[PDB]
Amino acid sequence: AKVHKHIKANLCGKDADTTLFLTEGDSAIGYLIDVRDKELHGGYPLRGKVLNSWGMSYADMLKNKELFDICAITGLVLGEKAFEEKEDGEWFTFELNGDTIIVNENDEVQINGKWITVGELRKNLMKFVKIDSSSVDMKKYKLQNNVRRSIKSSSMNYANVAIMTDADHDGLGSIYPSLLGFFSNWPELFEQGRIRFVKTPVIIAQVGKKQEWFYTVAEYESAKDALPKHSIRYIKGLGSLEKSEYREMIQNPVYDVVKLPENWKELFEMLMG
Amino acid sequence: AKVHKHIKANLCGKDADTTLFLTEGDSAIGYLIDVRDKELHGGYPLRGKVLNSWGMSYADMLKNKELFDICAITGLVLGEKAFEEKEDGEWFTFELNGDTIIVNENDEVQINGKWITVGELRKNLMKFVKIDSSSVDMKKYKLQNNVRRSIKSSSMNYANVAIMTDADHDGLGSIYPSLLGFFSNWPELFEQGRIRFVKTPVIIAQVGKKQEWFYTVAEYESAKDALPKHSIRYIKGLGSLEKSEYREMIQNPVYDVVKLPENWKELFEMLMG
Amino acid sequence: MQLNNRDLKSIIDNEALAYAMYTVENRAIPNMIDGFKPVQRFVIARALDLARGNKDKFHKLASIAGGVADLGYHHGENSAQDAGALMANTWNNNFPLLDGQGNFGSRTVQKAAASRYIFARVSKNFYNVYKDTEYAPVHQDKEHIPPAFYLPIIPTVLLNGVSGIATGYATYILPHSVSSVKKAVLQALQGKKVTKPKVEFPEFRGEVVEIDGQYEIRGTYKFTSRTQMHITEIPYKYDRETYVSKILDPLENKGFITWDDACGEHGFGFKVKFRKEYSLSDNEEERHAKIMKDFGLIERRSQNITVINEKGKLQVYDNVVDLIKDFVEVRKTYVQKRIDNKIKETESAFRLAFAKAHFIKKVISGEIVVQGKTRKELTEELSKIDMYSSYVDKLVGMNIFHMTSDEAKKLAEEAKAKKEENEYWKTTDVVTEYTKDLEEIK
Amino acid sequence: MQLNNRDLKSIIDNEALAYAMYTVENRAIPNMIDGFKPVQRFVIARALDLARGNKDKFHKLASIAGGVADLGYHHGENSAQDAGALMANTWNNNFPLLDGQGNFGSRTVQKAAASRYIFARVSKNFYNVYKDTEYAPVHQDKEHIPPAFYLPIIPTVLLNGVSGIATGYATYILPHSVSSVKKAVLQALQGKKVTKPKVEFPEFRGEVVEIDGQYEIRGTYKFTSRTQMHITEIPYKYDRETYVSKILDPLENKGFITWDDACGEHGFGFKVKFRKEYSLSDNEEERHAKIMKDFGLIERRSQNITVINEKGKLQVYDNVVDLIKDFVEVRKTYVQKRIDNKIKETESAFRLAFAKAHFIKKVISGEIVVQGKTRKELTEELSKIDMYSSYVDKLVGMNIFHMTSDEAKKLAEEAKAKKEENEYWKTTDVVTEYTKDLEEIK
DNA sequence: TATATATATATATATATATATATAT
DNA sequence: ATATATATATATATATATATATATA
Repeated sequence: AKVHKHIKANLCGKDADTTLFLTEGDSAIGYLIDVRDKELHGGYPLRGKVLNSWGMSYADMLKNKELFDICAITGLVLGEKAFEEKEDGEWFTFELNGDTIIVNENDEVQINGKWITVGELRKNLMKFVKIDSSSVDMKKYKLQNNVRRSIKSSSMNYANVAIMTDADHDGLGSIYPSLLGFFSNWPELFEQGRIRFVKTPVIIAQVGKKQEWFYTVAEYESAKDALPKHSIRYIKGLGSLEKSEYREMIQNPVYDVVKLPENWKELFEMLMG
Repeated sequence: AKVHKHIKANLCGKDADTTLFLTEGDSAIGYLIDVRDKELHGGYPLRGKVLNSWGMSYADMLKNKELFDICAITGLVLGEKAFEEKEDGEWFTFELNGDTIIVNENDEVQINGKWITVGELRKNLMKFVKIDSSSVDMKKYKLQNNVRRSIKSSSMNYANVAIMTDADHDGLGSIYPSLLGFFSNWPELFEQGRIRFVKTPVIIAQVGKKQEWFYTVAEYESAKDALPKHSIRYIKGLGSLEKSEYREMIQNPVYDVVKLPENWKELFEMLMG
Repeated sequence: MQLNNRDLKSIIDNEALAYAMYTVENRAIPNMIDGFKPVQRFVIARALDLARGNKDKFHKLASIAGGVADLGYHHGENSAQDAGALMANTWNNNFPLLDGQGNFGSRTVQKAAASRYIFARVSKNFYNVYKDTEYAPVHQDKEHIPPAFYLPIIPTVLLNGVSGIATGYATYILPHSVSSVKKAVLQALQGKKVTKPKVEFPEFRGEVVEIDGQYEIRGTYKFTSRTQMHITEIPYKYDRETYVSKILDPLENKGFITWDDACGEHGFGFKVKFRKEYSLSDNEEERHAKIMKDFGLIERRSQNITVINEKGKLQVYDNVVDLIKDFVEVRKTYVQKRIDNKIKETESAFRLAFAKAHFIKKVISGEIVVQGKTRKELTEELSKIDMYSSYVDKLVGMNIFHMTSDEAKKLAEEAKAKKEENEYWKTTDVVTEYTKDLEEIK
Repeated sequence: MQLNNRDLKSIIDNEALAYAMYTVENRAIPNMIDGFKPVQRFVIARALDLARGNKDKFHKLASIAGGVADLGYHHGENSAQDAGALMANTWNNNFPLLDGQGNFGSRTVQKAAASRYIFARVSKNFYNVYKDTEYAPVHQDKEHIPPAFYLPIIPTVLLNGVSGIATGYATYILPHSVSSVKKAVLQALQGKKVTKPKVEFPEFRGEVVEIDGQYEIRGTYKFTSRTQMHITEIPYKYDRETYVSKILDPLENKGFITWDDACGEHGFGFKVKFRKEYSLSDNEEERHAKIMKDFGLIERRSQNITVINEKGKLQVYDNVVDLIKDFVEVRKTYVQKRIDNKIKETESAFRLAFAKAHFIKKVISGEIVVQGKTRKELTEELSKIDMYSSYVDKLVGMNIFHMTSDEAKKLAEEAKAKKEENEYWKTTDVVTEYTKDLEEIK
């Protein structure tokens, strides 16, 4: 079918790094419309806190409008794997930035914020060491955050999902960790870091005509004196941002790519209750 | 039984000029306790909004706690006359302040804010003219607002009821019209001028060490120029009255004694219906 | 102990009369002069109170809306919040009087952020037009701290575009261009025939035409193939939430078209693909009419000018021309009042400056010796000369450097400047001053 | 595009470390120094902001509570309303910090009117005892406009009586008489042994006795006959709503007694007549004990001094004596800070006044001629003299009457007065000043 | 092609004491 | 008499203009 509040991307459902933004509130979605690019960035507004998704039946979560639309837009379905990885093949080891890295012939490498295929790196005159599969350290292979397997077939409409919430709602209620608890039902998103969270700056300091963004108060207090004559404004939420800063934050984003720890299931029964 | 929030007067239930104050809110009942005459004045707080009761259905409107408590305190019971008037006897006429007034040997006359028995006036060297009952104009007698029949037997606990509401709660819903609609069930109270209303000043002007009270804004606007240097306070409710002013308004009250017109049964439908 | 005899008619009527004064400050009918509904007037007064000191400081909308209850606004804080949010944007106003810092919405999505996040302040437009505020009428209610109305130089009631429905009355005015309104005001002021000010909507790229009095508000579009067209504008009454859900979604449900979103920084946009089921008319005019009707590109708006005039009554105007004429008359009266008070003020200022210059020029030569005497001795002595009557407290009591040679001339210069200002404000009419104020609305 | 790899543990730690900062600015634990809970601190700061211009004006409680959100109070305005309402009365406070105009309650009925009706202002007690508020510590959170704590000269945490129940901690302090607290503070200042300050509840005519640390707060009564008794006081924990509904209601329900109300302008009162079914013990001590237990006239209160130090930590004291000692130490440091800043400020002021007097003397004599010297030609001439190093901006620029004979002597008198003030501030210690500020409380 | 601050600089005015005075205790 | 509660005159830190440099589409 279709979702009303959802704003589709031009290449949504195709092979591109299309992102879906889960804005908190219906107001920020207008800024998203104005500043996004039509090809990649999607969008969907969340009005309030999404209901808890921990220890509940799939029908119960499917009752919620927001969760149902999230599943519809993302192409995600509860209880089924988000995507199927490519079959394991020849293993190759190389030295990247002085560090030994073990990958397959069908893996993705995170270099300078961009994911590069193994075939592209091979075509880039980079030395590759063929290693037998039985003589490969799987524990070290799975510990590398910059290595992820390439997806053969995926039902996901969007490559990534970005969360974008107010900065004064992190503990006085919660909208972010509830979304994380819902997304935890597909761990493969976190294992490749699909689920992300853009960092809305906490303090925006206008140094003359330029702008400097501080993502925590401590950073600003440390850098307050070294800065020149400037004025600051506490960005207590997305609505406190102007359109130009919203564009500078969407087109040039910084992502808190969340990682699931070894016991994330136990850690989620802490704030849910 | 016993009413909880009711503050029983010492002479309540006797043949004394008692009074009950249906104050709006539970906060001003403390000021009433501090300033009331323990012998005569009673008290009861009204902590809500329009009391309806114009829809009748005695049982349905006895569900309301405030109405039931008012009935218990005042001694009023719905569907029964509040008091039984004295039997008609000999009629007398006298010239009161140059006005011919026809009364009967057992009424009461309102002189200078006080109600005096017919026998007391006769004993006060006042000329009385005996007139046959068949020759007495009942239409003229009913129109006299300064003459009221003496009560033979009364079930009322209080000789009067004094309403006491905020000036900010006028027009935007109130209890004064609602209490009026409830008290209309016993028109004999209004015929004798029993149900009253304490006029809270709208503007209190501190002229030096003295005080002048203006019960309408127009009165102050007309009289402000002739006043000396002063500061005024907009009394938007009983809560804004200090205890000294509350005592000066309780011990020296000004009463808007409600009188039912010839069509009271019809005038209460246009507001509440 | 008094016993008055209220008769339940003075009770009921007074109770109903108090519900009247409570609804004459909430009626959604703009004042004819300042174009302000009472809530907007309170919001503007509060934002002017907060703009004391730094006029460019953005105050929280929550603070602006919370401060209106102390100015005499007896309704909720949410009303002031919404009034500020709607005033502070640019999509909804052809001439906004509140500035904005945050998400105040757009034509695409007409919802502002939470009032705690968005900041606002009175814009330069307000200070451009809204002048003579010190001469604004004082309200009859002494708890109404804002005046009866403000005094813009042009009828701001037409610029931004009002729409309100009251108890038994309704107003509807279409947003007019600032340039056309100013030209009409100038024509009315100078006595020329007034041309009807043209209607333009803020941040609107379409076209508006007038037939049978009603305004046809049409959105533009362009074709790129036999089945592909690009909708590049829609009528001002739409937003992406309702245009998609009232036109494009029904057409998709009927299988007529397939569309994708194209809304961007510039405005609206919906590229449309046509299917075989959607019949295409050979005639170009029939096809254009079918497109304009099926796709909701045509909006007809009827203007109902119901404006509270200067006297405080409800006046309904036939056309905006007479509104501009009567507004120009009453604002002419107020500009004349300002002219008179400024005459009387600048005369006193000029004479004070002349006395100061004379005193300085005399103490330079030592005519009025200040040494060897007391302050109480000098005050009475200066009170003897005719020119120093109420200025002695300001004559001996001004700084020492005035008794130099350079600053002894800057006082004569200011005396001459104040004489020139007296001449300018006492030889000119309301016409000239209203014209001069009209040439600063760029 | 940056791709950081924050883990879920960091997410949970940072989210939890904002509910540990949202419940610490709302911790119901009074500060050691000012005795203010944070909501009361915000209310006091707001009432001080409103008291600028007219300290005696009564501001609406709704306005006071609505202005606290702009000072950094992130909780509801109802909290500020209730804090002001409980803070602005005299029945609940030995030393109330807010004044009150309206119905703020009483011991009989302990609820104030609506916040729109009652007005409040900072009382003379606050200005009398809260000094050095310009040296109060600046809060670490820059959105916390009020300081870290205010600076009373006596531990106001004891005067009014606090009771805070929090998660994992609870505080309970009993109201101490202002005179006893002042005497204890003076003893701690001089260095003498501190006597235990006696507990004195406000507007309480009963008696309080200390046994095993716990306090027996007993009401008083008087007998008028063999079966008629008059309750002339009840323990401070009661109000007429709960005294009747907890003690007198069961007593009249079991047929023991019949009572009538006797309250009024003099606190509480309940005339009681007994019945035959209520046996009266012949022994006087047994009768008194059974009356005290039956009529709820005795209550036991345990003191739990949990306060927040100047370091921001939670401190628990066994007895108020050590509270007095530590408060005296920290306030002693702050009085030293005031001593030093006042020393430097009066020194600068004395130098400025001496320069002013010298300039006036020389221009009266004629040594410095201000005639015909322009503006930027006498200024640099004054800059050459050592006494006029940085004072020329204030030295030429003071009014002309200073150059007469009367004010020439008046300037030297102020120079000598400022020199004497500097000597005074550089001769005394914290002991002398903290003492002198202590005799101005009554 | 104008813009826009923008930085000292005046200013006059709304304050926070200091103190004269009629006053209740 | 005893503060004390008001009226009243004073330096001073803003709010308001007061001049004028600084630059983005």
